Amino acid sequence: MIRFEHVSKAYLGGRQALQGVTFHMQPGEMAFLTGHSGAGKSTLLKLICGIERPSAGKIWFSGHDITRLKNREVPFLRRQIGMIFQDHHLLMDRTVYDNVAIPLIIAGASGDDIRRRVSAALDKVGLLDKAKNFPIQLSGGEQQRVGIARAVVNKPAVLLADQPTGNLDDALSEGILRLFEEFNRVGVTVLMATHDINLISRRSYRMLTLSDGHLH
Amino acid sequence: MIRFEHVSKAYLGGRQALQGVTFHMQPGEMAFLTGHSGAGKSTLLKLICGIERPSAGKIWFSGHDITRLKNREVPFLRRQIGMIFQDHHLLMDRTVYDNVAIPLIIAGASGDDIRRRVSAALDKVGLLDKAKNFPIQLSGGEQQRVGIARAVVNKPAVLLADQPTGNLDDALSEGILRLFEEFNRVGVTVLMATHDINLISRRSYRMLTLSDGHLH
Amino acid sequence: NEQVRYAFHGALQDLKSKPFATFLTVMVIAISLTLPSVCYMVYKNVLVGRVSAMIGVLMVAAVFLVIGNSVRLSIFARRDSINVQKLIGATDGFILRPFLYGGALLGFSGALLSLILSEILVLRLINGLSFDECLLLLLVCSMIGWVAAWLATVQHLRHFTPE
Amino acid sequence: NEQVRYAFHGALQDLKSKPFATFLTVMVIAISLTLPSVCYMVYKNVNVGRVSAMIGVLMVAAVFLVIGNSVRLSIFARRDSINVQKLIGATDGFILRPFLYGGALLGFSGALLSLILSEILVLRLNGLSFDECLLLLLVCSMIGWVAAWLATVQHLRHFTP
Ligand SMILES: Nc1ncnc2c1ncn2[C@@H]1O[C@H](COP(=O)(O)OP(=O)(O)OP(=O)(O)O)[C@@H](O)[C@H]1O
Ligand SMILES: Nc1ncnc2c1ncn2[C@@H]1O[C@H](COP(=O)(O)OP(=O)(O)OP(=O)(O)O)[C@@H](O)[C@H]1O
Repeated sequence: MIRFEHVSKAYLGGRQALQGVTFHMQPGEMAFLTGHSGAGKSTLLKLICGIERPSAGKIWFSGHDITRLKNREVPFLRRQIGMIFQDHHLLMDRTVYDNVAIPLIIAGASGDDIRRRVSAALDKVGLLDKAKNFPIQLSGGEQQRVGIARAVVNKPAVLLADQPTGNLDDALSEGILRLFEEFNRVGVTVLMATHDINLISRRSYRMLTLSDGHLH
Repeated sequence: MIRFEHVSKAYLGGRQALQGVTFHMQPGEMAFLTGHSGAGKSTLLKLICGIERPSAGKIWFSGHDITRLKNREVPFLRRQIGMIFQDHHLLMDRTVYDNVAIPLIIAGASGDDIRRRVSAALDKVGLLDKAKNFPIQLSGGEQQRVGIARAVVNKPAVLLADQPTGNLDDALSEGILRLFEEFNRVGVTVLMATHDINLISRRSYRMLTLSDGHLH
Repeated sequence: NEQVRYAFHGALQDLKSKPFATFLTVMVIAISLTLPSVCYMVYKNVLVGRVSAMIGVLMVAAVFLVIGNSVRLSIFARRDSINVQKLIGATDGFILRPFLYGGALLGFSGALLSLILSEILVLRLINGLSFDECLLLLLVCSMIGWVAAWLATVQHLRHFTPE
Repeated sequence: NEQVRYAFHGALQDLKSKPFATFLTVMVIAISLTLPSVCYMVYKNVNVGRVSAMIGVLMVAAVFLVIGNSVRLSIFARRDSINVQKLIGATDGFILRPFLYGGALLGFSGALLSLILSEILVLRLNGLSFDECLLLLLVCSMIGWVAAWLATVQHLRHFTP
């Protein structure tokens, strides 16, 4: 699914977030991405999504070279990916229901199907009672769970999590990790960027460590 | 300093975030605030700062009843407190230096004093080489540390930190805790809401647990 | 057809959310549109016209800029929602349709209020605009709003790109 | 005296950050003010009673509306920075000064540009004097000041407990 070949990324200003990152993740595989602050983890996750473009190397997604994707096929790439952001990127002017249902509206689903799937996704993260509220009327952990539910509603092929357990206690973090494992049991690829060792020490997964934009 | 007497908080719609919380903190004391997601921690911290108004009970800050403060006295209360937010509440259109220096400008300090104090504060959180950058050009942990530096630059009487360790790894979390202890060594009160059981396990401080708006 | 109704409700939900800002926006368009209409009708009912032919173009130029400015600043306050939808994987047209309709109804509402103002002025102190003239004014204002909304939304669109 | 410069610098930074948006904001106010200028010029040189009084108020009613609306939306775009500065402990007067100076400048540039446009029309085909120019500039600046004050005050009553 995911391949990096000598991937480098330099922003406008000379601050190199990455330097020669190369790895490979087979379909349905799960892994952890770790590092210090400023390491370059979110830059890697964004380079996967096509939000940013690498300064060098090649990125392959599902066997298709997305190094130089045109602006017209980017949404078709981003539709197969369920992305959880670090600032949660919500729509503050729409309800929780509309926020979670917008991927299905973009997809073109039916009303009954949308209702059923949004109810199920909200029930997974324990936010079924909070479907009519606006994101202002929620907590930080609740808003993060709204973003998670929005991510896991359209049955993606690849999951990209950008520290999805911050603002969540140990019980909720373990529950969210169990939800991601449940999704991975059916062939979904997961890449979870985080820096809490307590959660990742009790499960043996592939390890990706980032230090000043270098992969080990 | 901080005193709660039978405080209650109910939002618009009937959601009670707190119920009968009462405690007291002596000057220069350091403590932790914990709970599950949605417990009511940020509501408590906001009630201390005067951002929210209690639905019942009384709140005392430095011996002055602030449960019914007039709008003309709120800035004089909030100048004495260094608050760290969960969203980091930065000004995206100003540089890091201006963001850190704005409390001094509001206070009315001279140019050279501003230069010296802001440079020292940015060196405390390890962001001195990023004083000219904009918050868009910063990572999540760096933006959180910018908020921290803005908080600890004006030599406050009380520190209200709300999880200032999310987006920061274990080493940086330890450094931030040591910085807060360094500030508490001169008589600064610290009340820190956190989700990190490992961080609070290795040091013995007062423990305040919140469950569905109830204090233990 | 299914997505047209979703976009139409999206435009009204914004306009209803901030009624004062919308009403103040429309009230500017009605005032800027009611002057050319009185000047046209007083000339129609009644060599100096060639000396005002270069000034008649001045009043009509204001309405192009007022509506264009009005829609531009509305989309700017919502430039965050454009970024969020692009991240999810929405196409360019999907984002565009809510904004095109809101600009069109903004110009249409101003032109409709403009006609009401012109009639009141006539009743104070001659015949007013005909039905065809009213329809033409409404259509032209709607097209102006549509074009302005398209321009502003496309300008904000080529900002959240990987480049 | 120490905060006037800081308020003034912030006012220019907001306008200079988006030159394309600010200039178009300036350009509409210039067009609206040109109409009273030429109409007053013609009436001054030539010279019904109740056939221009209702017209005269119509153009002057526009400049209040065009200036007020332009300041209304510019402040709405930056209403987040009002909340952040209010949390730190800034007073109402501290926040109000940068917005007041932006309102007065916005009208001043628009009135100055309309003076140039009216001068071009006279050259293209006797006009306003220096006193009239100064009066128009002062009136537009006063309107911009009041518009900025109203918008920022209404935004301050929103971010309150
Ligand atoms: N918009 C930007 N422009 C330029 N440099 C940026 C930008 N955003 C981040 N950076 C820089 O790129 C590098 C990597 O940042 P990134 O956020 O990817 O790291 P990270 O390790 O995921 O951070 P964190 O652990 O704090 O979430 C850092 O030097 C960071 O300051
Ligand atoms: N603006 C708001 N309006 C109404 N209810 C709110 C608002 N913000 C939070 N709440 C509710 O108040 C309660 C306490 O939320 P609060 O964010 O204070 O808790 P918390 O324990 O600090 O959260 P977290 O652990 O997720 O950071 C919850 O029921 C929450 O949904």
